[PDB]
Amino acid sequence: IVGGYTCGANTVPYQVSLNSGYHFCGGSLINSQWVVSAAHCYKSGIQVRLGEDNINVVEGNEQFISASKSIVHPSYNSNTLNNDIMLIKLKSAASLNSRVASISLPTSCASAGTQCLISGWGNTKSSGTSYPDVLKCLKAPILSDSSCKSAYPGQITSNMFCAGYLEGGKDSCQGDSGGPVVCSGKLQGIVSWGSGCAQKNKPGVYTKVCNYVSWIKQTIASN
Ligand SMILES: O[C@@H]1[C@@H](O)[C@@H](O)OC[C@H]1O
Ligand SMILES: O[C@@H]1[C@@H](O)[C@H](O)OC[C@H]1O
Ligand SMILES: [Ca+2]
Repeated sequence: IVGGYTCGANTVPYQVSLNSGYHFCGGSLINSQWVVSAAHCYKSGIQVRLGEDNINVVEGNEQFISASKSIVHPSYNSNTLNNDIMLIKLKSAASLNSRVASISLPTSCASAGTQCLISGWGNTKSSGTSYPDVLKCLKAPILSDSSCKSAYPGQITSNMFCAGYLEGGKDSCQGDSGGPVVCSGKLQGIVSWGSGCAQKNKPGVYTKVCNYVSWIKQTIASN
């Protein structure tokens, strides 16, 4: 997260860190046994880390649970990042409490202009590299489809939306991928891609979760 703020420990209780020896992506807890992330975060050997703030210090609210199964969206295209979504099942159910909690799936898509909360442990610099240890937050609006498509000609599908600031300076970034975009208490986006980070006229591009609720629900019901 570039241009954001320190969330505060466990203030984003659905935020998960995906760990393969090191943090490499975010994700979102959607029930006690399932995490939503970006398909481009797929790898083998994922441990899901819940209840994290400082990802380099054991502070006392962590739950570390290995993944039992990963399901990349059937139509994920790694070249275009269309359908950049995957589901991760935990080997055991997380213990849900105030600091570790699921986030609701949307019942409708969010409109341009809605303000959302974006969070992650990604890079905090737009020209340079500094990875934070504690969770960073950014409040950002969803952008219009016309400004999104004009920022990224030929690249925005119906499964994507832009959020952020066309002036630059505030964005998600590398290491935030897979994490949440939450708007009015619903998971509306997944951190997916962008050109650099926090660049002028290059806002963040997010997986449009509302398009996937039927796939998410049926997948969970059968796995
Ligand atoms: O985002 C672009 C993607 O849509 C495709 O065109 O491959 C090149 C990328 O820059
Ligand atoms: O019990 C585990 C604890 O040892 C670790 O510190 O955080 C994750 C928990 O699952
Ligand atoms: Ca920790």
